[PDB]
Amino acid sequence: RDPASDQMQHWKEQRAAQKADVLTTGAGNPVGDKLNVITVGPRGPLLVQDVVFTDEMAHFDRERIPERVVHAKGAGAFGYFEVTHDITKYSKAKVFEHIGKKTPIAVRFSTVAGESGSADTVRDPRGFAVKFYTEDGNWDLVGNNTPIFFIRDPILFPSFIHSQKRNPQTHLKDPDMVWDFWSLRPESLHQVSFLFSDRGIPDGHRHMNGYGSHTFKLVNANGEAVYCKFHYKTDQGIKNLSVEDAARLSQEDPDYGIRDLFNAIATGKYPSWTFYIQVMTFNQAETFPFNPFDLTKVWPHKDYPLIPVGKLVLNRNPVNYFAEVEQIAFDPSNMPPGIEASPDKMLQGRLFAYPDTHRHRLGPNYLHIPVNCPYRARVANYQRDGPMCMQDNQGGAPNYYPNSFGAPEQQPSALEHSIQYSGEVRRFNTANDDNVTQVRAFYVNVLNEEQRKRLCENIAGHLKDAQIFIQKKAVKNFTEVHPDYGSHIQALLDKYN
Amino acid sequence: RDPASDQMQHWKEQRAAQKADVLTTGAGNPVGDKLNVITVGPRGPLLVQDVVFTDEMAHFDRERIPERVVHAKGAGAFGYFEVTHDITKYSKAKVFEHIGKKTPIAVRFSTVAGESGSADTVRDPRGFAVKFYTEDGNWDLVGNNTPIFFIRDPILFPSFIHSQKRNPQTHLKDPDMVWDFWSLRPESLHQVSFLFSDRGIPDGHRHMNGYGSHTFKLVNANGEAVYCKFHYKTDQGIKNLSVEDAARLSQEDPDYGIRDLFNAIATGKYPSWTFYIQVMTFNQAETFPFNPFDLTKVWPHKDYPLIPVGKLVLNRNPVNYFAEVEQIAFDPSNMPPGIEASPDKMLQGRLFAYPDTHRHRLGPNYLHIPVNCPYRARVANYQRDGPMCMQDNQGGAPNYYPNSFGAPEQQPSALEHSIQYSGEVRRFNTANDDNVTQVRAFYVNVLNEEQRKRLCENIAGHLKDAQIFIQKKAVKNFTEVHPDYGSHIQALLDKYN
Amino acid sequence: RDPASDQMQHWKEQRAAQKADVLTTGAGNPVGDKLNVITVGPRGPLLVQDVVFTDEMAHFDRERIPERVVHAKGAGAFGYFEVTHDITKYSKAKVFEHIGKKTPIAVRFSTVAGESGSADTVRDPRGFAVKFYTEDGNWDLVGNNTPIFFIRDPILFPSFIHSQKRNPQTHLKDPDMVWDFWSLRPESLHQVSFLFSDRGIPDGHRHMNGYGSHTFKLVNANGEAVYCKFHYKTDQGIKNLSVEDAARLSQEDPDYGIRDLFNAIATGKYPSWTFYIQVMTFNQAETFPFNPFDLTKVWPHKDYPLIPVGKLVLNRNPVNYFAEVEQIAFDPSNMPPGIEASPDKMLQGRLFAYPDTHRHRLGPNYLHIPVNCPYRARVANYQRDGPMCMQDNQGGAPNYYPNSFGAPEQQPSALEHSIQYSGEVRRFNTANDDNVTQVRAFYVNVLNEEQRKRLCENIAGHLKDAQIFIQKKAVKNFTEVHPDYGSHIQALLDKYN
Amino acid sequence: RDPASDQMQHWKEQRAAQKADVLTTGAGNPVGDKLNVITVGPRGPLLVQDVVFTDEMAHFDRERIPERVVHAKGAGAFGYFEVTHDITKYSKAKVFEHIGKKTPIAVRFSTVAGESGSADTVRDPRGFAVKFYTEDGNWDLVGNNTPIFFIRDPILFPSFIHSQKRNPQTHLKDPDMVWDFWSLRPESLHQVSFLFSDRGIPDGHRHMNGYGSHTFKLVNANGEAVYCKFHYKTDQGIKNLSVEDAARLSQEDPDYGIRDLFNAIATGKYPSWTFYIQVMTFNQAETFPFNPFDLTKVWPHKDYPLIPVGKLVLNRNPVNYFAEVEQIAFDPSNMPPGIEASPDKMLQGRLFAYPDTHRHRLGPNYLHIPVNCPYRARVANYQRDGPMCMQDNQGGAPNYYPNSFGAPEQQPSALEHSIQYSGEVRRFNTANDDNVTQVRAFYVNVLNEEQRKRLCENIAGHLKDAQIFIQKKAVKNFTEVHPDYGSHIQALLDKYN
Ligand SMILES: NC(=O)C1=CN([C@@H]2O[C@H](COP(=O)(O)OP(=O)(O)OC[C@H]3O[C@@H](n4cnc5c(N)ncnc54)[C@H](OP(=O)(O)O)[C@@H]3O)[C@@H](O)[C@H]2O)C=CC1
Repeated sequence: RDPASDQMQHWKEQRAAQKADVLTTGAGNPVGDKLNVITVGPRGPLLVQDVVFTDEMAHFDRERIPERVVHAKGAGAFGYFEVTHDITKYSKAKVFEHIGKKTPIAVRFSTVAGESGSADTVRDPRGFAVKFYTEDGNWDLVGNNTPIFFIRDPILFPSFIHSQKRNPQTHLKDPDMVWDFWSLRPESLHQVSFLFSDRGIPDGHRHMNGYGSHTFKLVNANGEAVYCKFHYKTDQGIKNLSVEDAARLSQEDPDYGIRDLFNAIATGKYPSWTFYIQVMTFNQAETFPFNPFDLTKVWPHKDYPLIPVGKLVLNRNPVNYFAEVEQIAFDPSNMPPGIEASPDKMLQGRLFAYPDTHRHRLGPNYLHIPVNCPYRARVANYQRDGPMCMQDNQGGAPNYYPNSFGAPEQQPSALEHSIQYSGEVRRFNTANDDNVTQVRAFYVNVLNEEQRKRLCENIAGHLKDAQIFIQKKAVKNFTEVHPDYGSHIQALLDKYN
Repeated sequence: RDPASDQMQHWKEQRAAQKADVLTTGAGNPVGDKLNVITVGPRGPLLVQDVVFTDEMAHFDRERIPERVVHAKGAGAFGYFEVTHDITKYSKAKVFEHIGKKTPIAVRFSTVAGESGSADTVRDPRGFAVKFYTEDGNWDLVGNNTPIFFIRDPILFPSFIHSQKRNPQTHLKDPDMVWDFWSLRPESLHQVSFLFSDRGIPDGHRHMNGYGSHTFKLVNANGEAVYCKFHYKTDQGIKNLSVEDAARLSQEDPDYGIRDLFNAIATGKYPSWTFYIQVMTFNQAETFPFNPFDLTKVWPHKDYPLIPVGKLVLNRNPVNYFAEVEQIAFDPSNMPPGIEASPDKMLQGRLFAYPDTHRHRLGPNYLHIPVNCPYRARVANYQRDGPMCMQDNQGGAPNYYPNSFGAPEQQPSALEHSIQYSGEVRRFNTANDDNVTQVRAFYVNVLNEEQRKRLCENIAGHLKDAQIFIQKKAVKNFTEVHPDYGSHIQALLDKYN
Repeated sequence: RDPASDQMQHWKEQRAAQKADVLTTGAGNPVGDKLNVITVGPRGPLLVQDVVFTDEMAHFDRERIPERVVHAKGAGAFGYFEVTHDITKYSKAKVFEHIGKKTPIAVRFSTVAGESGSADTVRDPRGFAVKFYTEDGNWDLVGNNTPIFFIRDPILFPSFIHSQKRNPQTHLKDPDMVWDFWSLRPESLHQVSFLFSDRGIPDGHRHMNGYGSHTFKLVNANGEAVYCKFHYKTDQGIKNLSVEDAARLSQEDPDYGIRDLFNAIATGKYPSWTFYIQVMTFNQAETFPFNPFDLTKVWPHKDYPLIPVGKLVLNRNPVNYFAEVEQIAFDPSNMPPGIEASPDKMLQGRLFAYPDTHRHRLGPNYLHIPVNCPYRARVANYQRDGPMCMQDNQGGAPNYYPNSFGAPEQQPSALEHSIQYSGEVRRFNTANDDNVTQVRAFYVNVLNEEQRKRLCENIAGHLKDAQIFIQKKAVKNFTEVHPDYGSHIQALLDKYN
Repeated sequence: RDPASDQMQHWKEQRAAQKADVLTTGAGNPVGDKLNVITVGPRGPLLVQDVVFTDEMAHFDRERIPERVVHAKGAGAFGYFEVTHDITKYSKAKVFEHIGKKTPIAVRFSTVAGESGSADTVRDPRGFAVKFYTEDGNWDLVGNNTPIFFIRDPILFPSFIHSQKRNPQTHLKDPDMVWDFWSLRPESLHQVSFLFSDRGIPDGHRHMNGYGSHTFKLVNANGEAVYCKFHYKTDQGIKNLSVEDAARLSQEDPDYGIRDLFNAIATGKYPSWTFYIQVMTFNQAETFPFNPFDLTKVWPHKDYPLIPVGKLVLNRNPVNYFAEVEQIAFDPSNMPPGIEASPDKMLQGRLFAYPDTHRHRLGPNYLHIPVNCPYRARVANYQRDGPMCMQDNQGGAPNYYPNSFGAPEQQPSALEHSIQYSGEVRRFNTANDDNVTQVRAFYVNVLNEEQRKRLCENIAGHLKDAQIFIQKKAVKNFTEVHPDYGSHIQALLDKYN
């Protein structure tokens, strides 16, 4: 049988020739029995003085923690990232120090929509989270499997998710809400084209690219800075499932992703991604036609060639799923000195948003869990006593700054980068930004005829459930994209209507 | 379209001719805009003084609460229970006071295994929770769709669930663990026969019976007591899905149950259950062949006729799903004066187990949520300040008992019932109890030939994934049940092997 | 006896001629007894089936919620705020709409240092929190009893509190940490003069002024804006305790504040504060000598006359202490359209800081507690399901924005005010700002000789416990203030040394 | 200066000749500065992209955990317990295995009434918690400084505490509630005599005895059992403060206990307690005049001589207060094989009560904190994933019992002890038990005349604040004790009245 099917047997194979341990309570008390409760005779009530039953049950009651607000489903792995090119001219970060550096990494694949226990094979953006344990602490690159996103305003992310998830009264999936929100916000027409294309349903998790999709800013040792995007493309080649094959797999194995990834890791065919960077200088950022920090826009390849940096390989399965996938925390705020944030609105939103949900779900001291703890660095600061602190709490060191008792002092070299902006502070409306150029280029340059047919078929198949006027608004936006696009969509609609 | 598909439209239909309200923050502050964040110019970073974005995001982060440890999936409804017979000779409870009493009820259907978001149509015991708002507070009847259960010892319930759920390392469903636990505990051979029979997959939720399955004890006004079981059978007739139809529906609509129940409630075809009681006197309990409080045994119909009491009808959908299904709490401990607990070990376990998980998941003051609050009675006790108390905290009344300031005093009439037991207090082993008689009667009396064929087919189809020696132990237990049973199972096994 | 001593008797006096209620469980089940547990005979163990004991104990275990990080001790009251002057030329807020408006208010007095249960009469800044239930939601004015504060940088507030509180290893109060932090940050020399003056220990809570101390910004109906400060001064006259009287009261009645305030409210002598505003125009803000938004600076009275607005009166005691003082939440972010935040760094910090601790301590839905709920307005937004939501969750309304189902839409009139700033975005150092002018004016103009003697005595009495070199640095800062000041401090020091 | 005054200096003395560390964020990111926030120019608002401020503030907000429901104030120490006599004839426990065994121990002193931050020197029972890290897991002996307690029924403990704590409406201490509850429950007259005697206020914490006060049961290797009580008496001699000295110290140093204990531990005068056992055989338990398991009764010394076992010495201060005193959990349920619970009602209540509050306050996985973790044993069981699990979660081992993959199996030798009880299961009333004999013996045998005078003075001084009829009921109970007692109390009363 497959490794995922012969897991516990392998455990018995590894733990041969050693005697089985003694079943004890949480507090090391060895127990008499765990196959019967204390009673008053054979047909009598229970006694409170049966402590083992009470302890076991009271710990069993609290086995669940709040699922993530988004990307609930998940499959994780561990590996090491390796450098192959010099980019020290761009960054000071110890992750790009020299050639031949092994940095431990954790990775997690997720589905933005599906809750804990849904069928994985569904038309939804896949999430690709990477965490590097750099010598200067952690770095979290939280990417999507698409180079863009539905919206460009952070204040709309809650509503968006509310539309993508179940109904408030019926508690069902409703295409009505999804298509209403999509038609009202035209800035999404691009991402929709990506979502309903052939690359919408990837082959498990080893056959899909991953994109940073955020305009980061690198600073060199000299203090100069350039804007950049991170990419990483698969070495196993892009592979995607037909709608019928995904439909069959959603019934056969609802968790095909986790099974495939685990079988591949236990088999020895180590999956690998190649790491690329797009670089842009400040003058180019000033002379770019669109807004160079808009999340819905991409950078054309011709004007911005890719630059190889390194590769990712995953060579370890999680010893336990819960402690290494359910309890892992990715903060886009964890950026080492050498990688800064930009004026990109969505990145600014995420910097504040992520740690709050991490404190709610895991616990106020989530940074002390061994999967999150930065063991390749040293933690020393003026954070103190919180709920469930598993460390020594840094002993009796002074806990106020500044002081005069030789306490930890700031590093003057890790200062941030400064750049001047001009204009009033107010609310700017961005609903008037371009939405039709890049999607048109994607339509008439990237796709062939058969893939256009499949795309229109998928969109019509998912859109046939909406109301009449939402359908009219959607097809109006699509004919705004291109006449052929809208005409095909509308034709298949009246075929379904 | 169907009501579940035309929900929000109906809302717009109900709220016609009234102007749309003003979008405000949590604290009633009317907002300027919710379509853009404060920036420093058009391409500048965000400001902290954008309070609305911070508030919205920080509330969006905490939208998830820990899912139930079991029975995560759910569909709820509201109705009223109505009496049609006099059982005042048996109970003092105000729910059975007289003929013509309308008691408000909440009901919830669930699946013991499937987490939040799985396909509903699966071979697993369905849970049937009812809550009566009796004039003397709440009463929670937490039943199964089968008259029995897998085990008879409460200390084994955690392990059982751990076997029924995902693997700890691979995080997949493993038939290995399930069948190992089932073969090691022969007391389950009965329930398995129920689970893998034709009634294992019911038709939505309106086509399945519900059973209390616990030996309760009723006490009259005179103080005399009799043991009893509660039943309630559907008026729409038993209906079940073929394995192929359930397989297709698990892909088409993963939430067929909620959809069907909601469409039926909104259509007007009010589903109804008939309420029956089995009664037994103390002498009968002393002269019963098996243990009359064993959870794996049933009471033969001939010796114990059914007694009609009333009917349940569901005539209201939840106004909001989360506040009326996600936040409802059923405690088998909430039993009004007139319905007592018995020496049944599993009922004793549940009495302590349920409130603990309810305090963990919802909150220490979960009894103040309008869906749980006993509005048909008066709450007055010496419970005080806790986290998030939404009530007046009963004002400045004395908070200690006893006192001399005319505070709430105990009701001397609601005393419990007392009965003497003989024998030492110790651990009794119950693994030597009968496991083969009732299952044999179920096999050779209840079933026809075709249903036997289907049962053996289903068991073999689910068991073909286990190891060799677990298969040998399972077929050994089955041949212990009956030779034909085991022979058919083994034949289909070597066909699959 | 005094009302605070004859509280519960009065309850018995109010509830005369009505029969005592029935003691019930949380779920309305009337109980048999609450003076003995179920046992197996007279000298036997307990039974689990004693549900009432389990429920009572399990609710008693969770009676504590995390105390506030600061201002733990507290005494609260309720009243109404009344207007007496027209300031509509300055603000649009419905709280200053016209003359003769009654706005319900809640107020709370606290001590920044002392934990829950310490002696109130101590040398520490007193906190004065007011909450108006304006027709456009809540407004929280969270003031101090001094017009200034120790620091001017928000990032230093944690360290500051850590110094003011107990030692990490010994868990005692240490003057060493306090005086080290004070000497290292000279910007505090002003507030210290206020803290160790005669007005440091007020007479209970009805004999102290209260100051907004934050530079707010008002906007009129025309859209023009002016900077302002809020003041409110007592009508009972400033009264302060001698160090010996406060020392005696700290032993006699550790809670003198709560007792005095409650006795005064129950006696009928309704305490009252007069509400004043300081106003400044943008040109004045540009031509001000110091930084007009510095928290350590005041505005000289001569150049900025006070403007009366209204008065506060407290005419109601809390019906229950816990539900009306322990569970009240003041957010400086709750500012109605008409009162904006300024570039004041500390106000910006507080806007983000307060709601986070409020979500941690109370609960994610703390805005649903009747003491915090804005009942004088209407809540309608796209916030949804959270832990322990006591409301109807706004029923089955659409939960995404924008939509096309006549949902709540933004109010275009409540837009914020915009003003341009020039200069790079970076870290500015403020440790070089003036610290000696206003403190010198306070010393040689405000105080007489005897009060100077008392101030120097108090500072020396509290400073005699520090190390030698911390003493040298403190007296160096004081001689930087003025030679006589430092010389007196040093003289009394060598007297104590 | 004293060690408690020269703590942090000593740290600087220990960390001489090493360079100060680098101040980093929780996630190892070294920081630029912590003395100023990011602004838009010198007088501009803050930016969200200042991550360090957000992280620091959000962690500072959650620095508080719910204080214990009782015994909030505390002072802790660490040491080792050493055996000096053979009691293997009585117990099998590895703590009493042989002579010369060093078992690590943690100890904590507390005050049952005073909240976190009150003056320690007050008339209230002191709590003495000891935790042994035995080779077979932890053992928690949670004793009082008196051999008795106020009540004998667990269901009354909440009400009792509610009376001892602050008023619900006024939030003050009220002698009315305390004396009403004491007069209504005469079973307390004994403990009151102990509480208001000279030994009510001990000299710090090194000058008071400690008593198990619970009737435990020991079982030998042979399986025979005997009832027992644990005692431990100080080697520094009983020392107590006069009411005037305690009054002065409550103003001078509110935390005299922690200061004294820490100074003594850092000075080298290692405090020591001598460990004694009272033993009783089953026949003696059957022929005892009173109820031998009543919490309000003691065992006369003459009939039951003390048996020395070992001594406790404290030779280590807590490295950090919070992680070693605020986060320590004592469960009277943690009893190694060899020390059992008895039919004592209060011990049965505590066995269930303690772990629930421990799960609420600390966290569902509180047994993983290094101060609570049983490092002298091995934990291996079927408890799994919970909130904030800091361990490896025992890797991919099977998580269900029983199984067939060589998993941890129960220890058949650690079985519990069984004994038969006779009589019905019901509610027995114990308010008719003797309350006057032992208190009379304590009065006329243990005390001299001067101590009687002091006792009556203290009781009158605390009782002068109650109502008239509560005073009459109290003096009636006291004259029930003895005529002279009541007459003295009443005389001093009319002197105060
Ligand atoms: N309360 C009880 O005692 C129950 C007993 N049984 C079975 O009846 C056996 C003999 O007791 P007896 O008094 O003769 O019961 P009866 O034969 O008198 O009554 C038959 C019962 O079996 C139910 N039943 C029939 N087919 C199925 C099925 N495929 N899945 C689930 N339930 C089914 C019937 O439901 P329906 O009412 O729709 O006919 C009915 O309740 C027992 O061994 C037990 O297995 C089953 C359920 C309840």
